[PDB]
Amino acid sequence: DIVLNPLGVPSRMNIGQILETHLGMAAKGIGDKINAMLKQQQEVAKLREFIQRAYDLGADVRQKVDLSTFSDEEVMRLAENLRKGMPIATPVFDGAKEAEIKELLKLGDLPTSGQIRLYDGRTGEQFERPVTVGYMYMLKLNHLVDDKMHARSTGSYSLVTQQPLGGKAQFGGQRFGEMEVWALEAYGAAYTLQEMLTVKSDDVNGRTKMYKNIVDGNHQMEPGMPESFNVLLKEIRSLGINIELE
Amino acid sequence: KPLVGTGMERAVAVDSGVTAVAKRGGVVQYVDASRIVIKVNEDEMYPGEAGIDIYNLTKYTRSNQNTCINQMPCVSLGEPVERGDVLADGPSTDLGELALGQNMRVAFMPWNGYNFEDSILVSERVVQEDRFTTIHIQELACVSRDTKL
Amino acid sequence: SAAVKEFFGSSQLSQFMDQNNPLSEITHKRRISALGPGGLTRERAGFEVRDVHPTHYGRVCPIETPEGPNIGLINSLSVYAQTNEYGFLETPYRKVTDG
Amino acid sequence: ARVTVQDAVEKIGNRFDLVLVAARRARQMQVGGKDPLVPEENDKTTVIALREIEEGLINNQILDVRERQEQQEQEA
Amino acid sequence: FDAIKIALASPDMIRSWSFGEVKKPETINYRTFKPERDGLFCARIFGPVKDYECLCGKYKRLKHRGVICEKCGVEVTQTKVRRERMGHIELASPTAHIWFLKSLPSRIGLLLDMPLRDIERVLYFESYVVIEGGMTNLERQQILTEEQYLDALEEFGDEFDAKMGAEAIQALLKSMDLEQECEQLREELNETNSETKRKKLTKRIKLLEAFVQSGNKPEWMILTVLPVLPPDLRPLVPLDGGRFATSDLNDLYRRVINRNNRLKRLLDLAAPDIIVRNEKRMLQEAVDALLDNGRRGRAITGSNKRPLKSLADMIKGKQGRFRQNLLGKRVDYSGRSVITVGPYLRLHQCGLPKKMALELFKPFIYGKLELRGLATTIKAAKKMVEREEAVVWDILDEVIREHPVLLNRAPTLHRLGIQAFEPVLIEGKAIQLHPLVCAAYNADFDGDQMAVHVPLTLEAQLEARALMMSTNNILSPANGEPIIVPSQDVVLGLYYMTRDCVNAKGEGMVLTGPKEAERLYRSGLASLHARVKVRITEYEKDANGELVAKTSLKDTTVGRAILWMIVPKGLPYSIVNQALGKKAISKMLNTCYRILGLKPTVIFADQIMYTGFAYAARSGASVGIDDMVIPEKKHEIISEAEAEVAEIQEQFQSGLVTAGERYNKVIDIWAAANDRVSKAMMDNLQTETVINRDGQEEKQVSFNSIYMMADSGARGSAAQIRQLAGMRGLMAKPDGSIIETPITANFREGLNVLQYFISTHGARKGLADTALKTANSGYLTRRLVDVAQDLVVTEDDCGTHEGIMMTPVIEGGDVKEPLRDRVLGRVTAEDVLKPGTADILVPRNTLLHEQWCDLLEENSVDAVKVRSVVSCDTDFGVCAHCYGRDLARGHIINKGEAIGVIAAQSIGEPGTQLTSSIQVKNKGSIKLSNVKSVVNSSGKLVITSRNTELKLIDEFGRTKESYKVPYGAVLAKGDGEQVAGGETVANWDPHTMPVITEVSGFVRFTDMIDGQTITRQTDELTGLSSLVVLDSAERTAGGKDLRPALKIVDAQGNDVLIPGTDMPAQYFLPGKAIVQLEDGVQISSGDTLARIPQGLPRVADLFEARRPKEPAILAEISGIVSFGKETKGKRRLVITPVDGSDPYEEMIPKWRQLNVFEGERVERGDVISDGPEAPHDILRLRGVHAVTRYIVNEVQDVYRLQGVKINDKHIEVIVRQMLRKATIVNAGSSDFLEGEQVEYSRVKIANRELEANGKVGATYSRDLLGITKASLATESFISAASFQETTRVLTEAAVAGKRDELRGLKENVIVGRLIPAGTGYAYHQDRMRRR
DNA sequence: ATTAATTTCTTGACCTTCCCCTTGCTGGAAGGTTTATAATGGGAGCTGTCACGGATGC
DNA sequence: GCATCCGTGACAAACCTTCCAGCAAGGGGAAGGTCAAGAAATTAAT
Ligand SMILES: [Mg+2]
Ligand SMILES: [Zn+2]
Ligand SMILES: [Zn+2]
Repeated sequence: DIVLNPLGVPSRMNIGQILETHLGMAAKGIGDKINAMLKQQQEVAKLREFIQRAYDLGADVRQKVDLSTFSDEEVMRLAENLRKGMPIATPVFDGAKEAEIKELLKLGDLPTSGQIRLYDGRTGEQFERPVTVGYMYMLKLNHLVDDKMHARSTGSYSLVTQQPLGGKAQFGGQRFGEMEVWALEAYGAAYTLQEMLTVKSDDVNGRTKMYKNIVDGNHQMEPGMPESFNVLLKEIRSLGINIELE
Repeated sequence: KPLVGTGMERAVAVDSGVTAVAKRGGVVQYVDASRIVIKVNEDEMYPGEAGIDIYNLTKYTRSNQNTCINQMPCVSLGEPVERGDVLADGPSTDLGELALGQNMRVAFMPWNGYNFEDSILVSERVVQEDRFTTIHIQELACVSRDTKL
Repeated sequence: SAAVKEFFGSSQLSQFMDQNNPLSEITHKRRISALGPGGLTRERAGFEVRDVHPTHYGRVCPIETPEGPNIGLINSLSVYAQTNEYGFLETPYRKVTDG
Repeated sequence: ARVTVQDAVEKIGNRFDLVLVAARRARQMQVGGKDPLVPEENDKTTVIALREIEEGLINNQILDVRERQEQQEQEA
Repeated sequence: FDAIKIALASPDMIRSWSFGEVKKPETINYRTFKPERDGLFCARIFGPVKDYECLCGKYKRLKHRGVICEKCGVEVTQTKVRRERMGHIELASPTAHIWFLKSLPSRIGLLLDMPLRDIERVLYFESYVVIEGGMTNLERQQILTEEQYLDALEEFGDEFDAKMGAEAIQALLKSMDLEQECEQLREELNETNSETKRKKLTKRIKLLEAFVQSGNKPEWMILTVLPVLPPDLRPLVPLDGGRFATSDLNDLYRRVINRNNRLKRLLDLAAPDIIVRNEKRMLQEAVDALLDNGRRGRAITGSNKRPLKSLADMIKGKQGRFRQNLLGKRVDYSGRSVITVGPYLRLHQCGLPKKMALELFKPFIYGKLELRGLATTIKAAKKMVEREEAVVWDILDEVIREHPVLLNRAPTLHRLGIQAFEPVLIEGKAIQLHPLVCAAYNADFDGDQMAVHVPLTLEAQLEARALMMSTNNILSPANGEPIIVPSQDVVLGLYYMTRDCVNAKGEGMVLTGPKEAERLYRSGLASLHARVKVRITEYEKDANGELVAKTSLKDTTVGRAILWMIVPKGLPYSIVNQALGKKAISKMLNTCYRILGLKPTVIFADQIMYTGFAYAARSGASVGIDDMVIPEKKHEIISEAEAEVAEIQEQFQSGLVTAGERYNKVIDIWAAANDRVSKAMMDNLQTETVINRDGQEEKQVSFNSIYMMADSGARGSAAQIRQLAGMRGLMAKPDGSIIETPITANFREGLNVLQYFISTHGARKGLADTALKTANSGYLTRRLVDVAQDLVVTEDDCGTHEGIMMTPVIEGGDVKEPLRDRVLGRVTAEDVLKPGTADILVPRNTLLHEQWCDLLEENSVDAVKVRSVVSCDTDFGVCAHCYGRDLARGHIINKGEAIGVIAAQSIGEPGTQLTSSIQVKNKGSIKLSNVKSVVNSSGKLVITSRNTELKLIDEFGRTKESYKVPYGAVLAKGDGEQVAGGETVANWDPHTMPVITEVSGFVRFTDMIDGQTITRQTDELTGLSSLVVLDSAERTAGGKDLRPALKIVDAQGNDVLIPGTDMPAQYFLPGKAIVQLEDGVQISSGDTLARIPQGLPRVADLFEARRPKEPAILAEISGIVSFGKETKGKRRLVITPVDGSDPYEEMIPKWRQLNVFEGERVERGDVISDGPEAPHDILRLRGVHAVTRYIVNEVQDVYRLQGVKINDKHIEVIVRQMLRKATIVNAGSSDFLEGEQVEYSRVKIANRELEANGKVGATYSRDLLGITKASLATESFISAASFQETTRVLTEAAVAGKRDELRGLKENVIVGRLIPAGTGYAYHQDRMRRR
């Protein structure tokens, strides 16, 4: 279901996700064994020995639970809930070493190397290397694409400096910051920067003329006096400083 | 169900408060989709009460991050639930265990450069089986203010 | 009421609790920030409040902290550390009697 | 000239005057009503002006005498 | 218009600006949303609310355009008049402008020679001043108290005239003088002879000559009438919640006009003096809180308990109008979206969502729908968009092709953090980014919110397609290496493709070429690893672009031939036959761009990414637990380390060493154990027991899943693998030390809860480093981008005929970088030649590209003459043939390329990743510099000089090895002897600096008294002692009157000299001079007498060049350097040359290590104090060609030490802009001791000392200002008013009348016109000529 | 190269709102003025902001 | 000529005046909007 990048492992030093993947493959192998022994409906008493064998493989397990004290219906519901994988706990610093994970792989009919020789889907040929495959238990985030994709095209301007706004609930485009201005000027792009600060966002009599020019097909650069540079001009004129143009 | 756990999953749901917590333990009498009625046993029975603790489960309300909160009932009908256990899992829990997401087959391998700089390449079954689909409850208050005109 | 409604909802300590997961709720309730009045700010802090001490073993966890500007100002509480009668953090321990 | 403009910048000499005369040719192509010297094959006027640049048919003085001929035709 | 002129505001100028005056504090009505008559938002003063709609509703709908309604004075026009209408509050009393009152500097006291304490005494109504008096006691600018005012009233009466407050200082500024005070100050500046007075009177007279030359008046500096901000700019708008949205500046203006109305009510009501003086004081405080709220007092609060925004808080920092609304602004057609992977696209192609391209390209969609006839009007096409018709997707696919769009990461790291892309139409709601350029973005797929900006017109569309498309630049602007190189996943796939085996199941089959190679790989009968012979057709353009065909058999593998199928004709196979690491693929892309050019390189990179994706799909490179193998001898290393630390603990308990030596020993043995376990895991990782074709056992390069990411350098260096598989080396304590107990276990074995805590100590320290110092590097980029804001390539080549002598750094250790990549792209100044004085093969002005760098690499070059930008003679930029090569294009740099912002983005690139027994290591001949050597009586050669630098030149003729040797060393080899590596050639004790004498004669103790100057103390160590002296802090004043000195002369009473000079043989006696020799013995030349003992904030401090923690002063003129007054701790220093500045003195704070003695011979510009050097004296004595060389040898080596290479020109043009303002030394052209720019100094030399007459005085002295200082010293003011201290530099621009010509590049960014850089440079060539 | 029945143009002759106004109050909104025992040194951060230059005082 | 103190960067309560809109129960003036008469401009007899 998921094709994850193995390139981010040695730089970010997160080798524990590989241990989690091998333990998840072992737990899923135990779950497929339980699902294979459940869909045949052969017996129940073999599951009471098999899942009990699957519950004691380490040096000393913190809970020495036994399935012999349970009922038939409780073990049947436990196996039915174990059909959708196997719930397996591991402490944050008292977790399982790779020997017990290899024993979990041996008990779930899986090789000791952890990487299973996989077959490709696009070309069908099997790889020369065995592929580490298993369960990571990944989560859906709050930064979804319908909360991240947000564009803006001539709607709900401001009143102070005649500026487009920001945010998706406010329907405003992303800020073209000053570092992007220095990089665009480092390219030497003059006509894009004359649009990005004068006629796309600044001049209210300029962006309307640009819109009317693009609608009638004339893609000609028509600059003018910016409607937020004169904001600074009238601000420093009200401050008590004389300034004018040539 | 969370496959790989830590042991903290059996207590975070009961300690969070968003789940149906067992204030008094007993036998399940009647479970609806919006409420759970558990019949309190005689050892935890009070003479000043009725021996019935109905848990009015919160339905699909809005959170502070535009997502859903739904206290889904997870217990079956006619089974004993003791004190301090779970009756209804919350929005991201499953049978008193913290169900943060979903578990599926993951392969640490490159496939056509799609997992280039730690990116995810999904199959069709994450949405064909509706595994990663998500309810999102937003709010849009159409406000009718009174101007001069 | 103006004071107890300005603190509840408009202070730097009061914020929107993400109710998406129970884990987010219990890590935002066990969240030890250092903003607002009395504490530091995200722009006026150094490496001393962000880098952890050996006395942070069990009381203030070095992991759950945001990756933004205030990377060490908004810390978090561990599972076994509770508050004291005075207000300091305590870690529970088992007593050893000569081995 | 969709993927490579290096032949254009080596036959012209630099980037800025090249893109200035290319934008002048495209402005004369968009609303000026001039016919393109390059076949279109479902393309916009910008890459058509760039293909006219990299074919050696459009330059600075070439566009100067091209607009001067049209000005002398209009003012006659 | 083409220029911006600034001046001071006259009250008549405000009266002409007004067109309506405000007298009442009403803003609007509270029931109706209409302002009434004469208010802060009124229709008569400023204008109507809606477009052509009056106040009462009588004249509207274009019927009355220029008439004035007599009911309320409203002029019925558009809303655009509400952004340009001024104020003119009728102030009853004049007030103080706090921008010209409480600034740093204040600019009202330096006009008057009055301290700021007295300014606070007079402007606050506490103390009086008198403008003129009948007697000399009450002179001008005298500060009188109220009791002194009463005494002057009862003493003088009507003779004097002394008011209080802003009106008194207003009349004082108005009626002082205009030019007579300027002439008197000009003659009294050079009449007196001092230094502390000539550093402020020259600034006063420059301020006054700016006042007279700009046509400004000091009456216009003070504020007599306050104009308000336009009311649309401070909009009281009803928000959609019920309440109103106002500005706090409206509240400050309401308070100012309320205090003005209270003053007007106090004038006619016959108020006493206390209340009207408190009213004028409160009006001063109110206008102070309105202008700059954080200067005069406490910041004024509001209803929400917050400091309100003043007129200075509206322009200040990132929250000001400049960096939030003027420079970095929000823009339309900008779509915030995350990054996804499009691997099926070309290098110039990106992905685009159909919804985001549908809403984003709406004017293009409407224009293409109207021009095709598929839509009638605009809103019908809008309803076709809102209902998602089938044909609008086809018209969006038609309009989206041949239409580039700009992808942009926020925030960008360098210039390649934003570039254009030709988008395709896919599904989803995100942008599919091409994977090759994500390294140029440094934006890994972490959900980064990328903005996508649409160029609208054909000028910006062709600017996007032909200049800033990703197909236009395969190199980085920081270095010559490609940062658009194949990144981690595709380089892992390519490394799996180029790998070889020993088993190699496709053995013996000879492959016909690339075709059969890919055939037998894709058929499955042969693997990707097979050491066979392949007939490969290869081509090389040995002639002028003519490729030749040849095919032969090479020992290679199958996957190298499958890559050769994607490799074009012009590459050789010498770059394809190796292991092909990330640096090897960088060299492959560099050689491809040098040989084939940009035309096959982009298609080669696209095919390389396609083949790397297709063969990383079939690779199966999967890290596992058994792949990350544990070394077998790992537990015995930890056991031996435990035994070693137990031995160290037992040696600490049983007393032999201290705790610090215990910590040093445990750190040393843990580093040794870490190196041992690192070599153990490297031997277990790089070797793998594999079977040969027959039955054998042979090791090779391993097929481990992490050695592909370790050896090739895909993602992670060797330290990450050594800490992953082996134990962790060392962590970081928060106090700066290292934990004495390192992590014994590794990541696969698991980390203990204690060990994870010791790891997360250094991890959280590094994460706090990444959180703080990378933002500090971002503000350093903000700093460095605003000092080089005028460097555009104007001309092609100037006649400067002067450059730099370039050399690599061999400082301390071996060589780090060669000269080929150092002078890569640079332009030569002179006709450089071979090390032999013959066969000059390099012309005057040429670049260093292919057929030029290898032509010097085949020779034994060590130092060449390179033309720089620090010697370029033209102003407002440099030339094309003086800078070199544009780094992202690879040819002659075009006229218009702004070099300074390229350098700012290049220095800002690695800001997110920064966070004795001299033994030679090579063979060569011993060579020295500034030689003073002599042979002693042991067979060696001692050094009796300070500036000797040991360098090694082999038989080829290159400087492979060099050192820095202090004074008092012994050389084991002679000058010109072929030596071998490993042996020590320089022998001197590193703990002490000796006083070795070259005078071969007798010993005589002269000019010393035992008890007063020196003492008598025999050394109890060896028994060899004499009449020695202690430190200077313990001696009495006998050494302060008579100078102690050792005159080593003959014992028969006569005196000897130094061999070579005429100075008598007398060495001086400093502190800690405990001599170890007696009198009467015949010492030889070279005998020892005594024993005298001895990084990003550093990058920011070296760029600022202000002062280090310990300044290292240098010697000025070559000659005799002695002491002045004797050592009262920190007394003095004197320099007496033979043909130089004799009475010039100096100052030494710390007398720790004196390199030269008090009275010996120095060279001009020689080091005196040891430590970090302050570049002010280095520029004051050495030229710019030495300071620029020192900076590009120091900070470039600092950047190289982190592991990133930068071209040295980017840390050169910033240094060139760091000395933009120089200090003139003689009067005649501009001033005597002003700080003038290099353009104003160059325009004075070319006007007077070129063709008019002789030298009227034009010599100057360059000064490296700070980066915060050089941004406030620009001749243009509107770019200087955006960096920092906009109040201070805006007041300096207002009082001087700095008319901006808008010559710089950011000066046209702020005004909103075309920049004079890039494509706008050819527009400015016609703009500045037609003016 | 003509003119007699249709088909438009033009002109009185009528048809609505807009706004001010009708006598007689009735209410609402904006602005200015007293009230008369005794009332006399008011009030509020926030620092747990760190590291530069520029001007002040020995 | 040197140590030492502030800006500034930090991804109440009545009292009295004028001014203006509402509901009676509508009429009239100013300014702009639609219907039946005679005059221009076309065609079928010579
Ligand atoms: Mg990121
Ligand atoms: Zn009006
Ligand atoms: Zn030049």
